[PDB]
Amino acid sequence: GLVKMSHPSGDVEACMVQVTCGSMTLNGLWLDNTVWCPRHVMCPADQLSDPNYDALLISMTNHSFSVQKHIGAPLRVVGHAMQGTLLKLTVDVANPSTPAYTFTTVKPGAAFSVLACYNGRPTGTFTVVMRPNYTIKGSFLCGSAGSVGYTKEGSVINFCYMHQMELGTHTGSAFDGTMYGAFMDKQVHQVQLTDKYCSVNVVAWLYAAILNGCAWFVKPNRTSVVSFNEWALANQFTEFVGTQSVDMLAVKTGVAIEQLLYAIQQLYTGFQGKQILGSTMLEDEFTPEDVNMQI
Amino acid sequence: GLVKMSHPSGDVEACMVQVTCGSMTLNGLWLDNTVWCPRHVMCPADQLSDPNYDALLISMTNHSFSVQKHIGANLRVVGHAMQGTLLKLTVDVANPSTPAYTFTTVKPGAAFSVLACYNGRPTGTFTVVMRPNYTIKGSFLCGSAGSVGYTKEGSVINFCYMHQMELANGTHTGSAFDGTMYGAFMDKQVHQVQLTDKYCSVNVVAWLYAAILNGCAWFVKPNRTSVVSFNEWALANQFTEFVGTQSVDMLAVKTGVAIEQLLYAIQQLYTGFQGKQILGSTMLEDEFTPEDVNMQIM
Repeated sequence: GLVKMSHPSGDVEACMVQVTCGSMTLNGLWLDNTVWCPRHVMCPADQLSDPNYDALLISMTNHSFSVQKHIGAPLRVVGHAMQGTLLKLTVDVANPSTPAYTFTTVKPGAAFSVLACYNGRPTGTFTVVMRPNYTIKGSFLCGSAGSVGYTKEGSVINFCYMHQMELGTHTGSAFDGTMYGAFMDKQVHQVQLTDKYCSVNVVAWLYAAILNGCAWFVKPNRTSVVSFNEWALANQFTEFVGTQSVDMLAVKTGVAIEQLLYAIQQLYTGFQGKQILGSTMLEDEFTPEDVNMQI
Repeated sequence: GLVKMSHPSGDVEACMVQVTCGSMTLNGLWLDNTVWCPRHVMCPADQLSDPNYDALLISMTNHSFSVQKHIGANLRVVGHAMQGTLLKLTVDVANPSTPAYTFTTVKPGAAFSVLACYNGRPTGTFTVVMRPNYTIKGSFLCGSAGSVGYTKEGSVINFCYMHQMELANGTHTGSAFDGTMYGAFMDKQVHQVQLTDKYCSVNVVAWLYAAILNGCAWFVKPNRTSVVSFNEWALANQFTEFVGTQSVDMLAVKTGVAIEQLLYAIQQLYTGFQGKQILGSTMLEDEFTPEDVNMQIM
């Protein structure tokens, strides 16, 4: 069946620390001699509504930050810099459990695993998709700022997300410092763009339905990619872009992408009765790589 | 929002090994000086249709078993014993990363975390609920036999599942670490009838409670069905017996709606939502527990 699958979180658990500055504490990511954490740890919650982060960074010394590791084996800060919405702290011990890793920005529709932590303590893991409005729908209580999202290729962890703020709608930074969707890290109200169904994932989900013998929705009728995308612009679906993973499902089932593009337009009008792989709505948080891997 | 949430798996990853017996290999779990694995590792491929686990265990010398740790920091096997559907292997090195743990059997409706592995290498983690027919809806591929399921209370790992087999389309069963298969399924490649599934009543109650908290209470009526009367109704309408918990009680407190009211609602909603919806669904959800709702909607 189709389960929400995350990467095993051991490699990332061994990198979580608690970062403290003033009365603010949160989670941080310890890679080699660097500890990454959200920069709003420097902001007293009284002034979190409008901070001047550069003035905040001037007023700080390496003594303004403390870093603690709770899990596993149990840091002095000798450097501090700011990189967009992240603090980049330098510590005097290299994390002896740093995994091979990269930094890459994920795109809307793509899935990654999240290690929710509190006070440097990993508490749970789940998978989210980067929404078209550059938010994610996960579970983030008070104190999970600095929790980390990632994918894994071979032995290489791709760190792609550090949690920053709740707008059950959440957003955060890539490890280059830039916020997903350009949201500001200040507790002012800000308007998010409209969310959309991720069309390539709905299509992968329907292929999964077909591979499990649930194909009542397949008709001979087709709509072209060109025409679907023109329809998508008016109905809050993303632009459909085919990939090799999608092609593999079309080959295995013998059902063409265009047949599913047409069925989406009908199923969006409403499921009739009637159910698909358990649910009464379209599912867009399983990727073609998900479906290929699991089925 | 309500999301499927697993425990961090690091503690359990550090315990996974690969166990080999002749031609066959699967995952094992390494705690102190013991390695647990499914006993069908002793049975050759062609002979699995029906094996005799005493004839197989007799033919076993200690070098019949080979154990490898691939993750982080080779283990010599010095004793072997069978317990239920599991093998209990003794090795001469104690796992220096053994966590505090227990061996508790889970009941239907309860949720736990699975660490899927292949040839001793973790590949993925997810969470399932034990179904009332003692199966689980997971994702296991070839080489995942011996993957381990667990909950975590504090820093204690409660190991509750070791994967044994695939039944019908994507339905799985395994054993508790006392050796007993969930639902008395048998570790032989023979057709096996599984009982019909049911809705997990206490989890449906949890989800209705999650509805009330997030604005959605159109189903709450003054009417009330008692537990004991719901359980007789459940016996005829594919629902499990309801058993309250302190967890459910805390939901009843912060919503002001009584368990019995939601038990009535379930009796009504079961026949149909009547062109209404609850959390954008038109079917009952029974895969979030009271504990799930409590910790995620606090």
